[PDB]
Order: sequence, then structure tokens, then C-alpha cells
Amino acid sequence: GSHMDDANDIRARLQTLSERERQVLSAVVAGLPNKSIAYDLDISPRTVEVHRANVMAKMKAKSLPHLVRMALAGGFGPS
Repeated sequence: GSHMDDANDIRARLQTLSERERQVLSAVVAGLPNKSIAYDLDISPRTVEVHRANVMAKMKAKSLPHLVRMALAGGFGPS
């Protein structure tokens, strides 16, 4: 239980995390700029910088790829 874990476990986790997670993640899932993201989730880029780094840090992620990967790995993949 150090990094990543199962597929659906991630999803259910993607939410248990917090708005900051479901927020930046759903923006990160695509790969848009820190600005469009922060604003895409009614917030500032300085926030996503905090949230994001937190999100991947608390969600058990590792990097941008890992996050989204864990995002799509479950159900956080924008078709």
C-alpha cells in the first residue's frame, strides 16, 4: 500500500481524496496547462500546483503519467 493499487480501488480513491483531486485530476487526465486546469475547476493555477502535488502525493500516485494512468487505469479517462 505504498504506491498505486488495483484498478477500481484507484477510482473509488480518486473520489475519497477530495474535490482538489477529482478537480485537478479530471484536468490532468487530459494534460492541459496549469492555468486552464485551475480555471477549469474554478480555481487558481497556484492552487492546482498545491492540489496536484498533493493529489498525486496522497492519491498514491508518482508523476503526471502515473496519476492519469491510475486515473484511466480505473475510470478517470476522458473518451
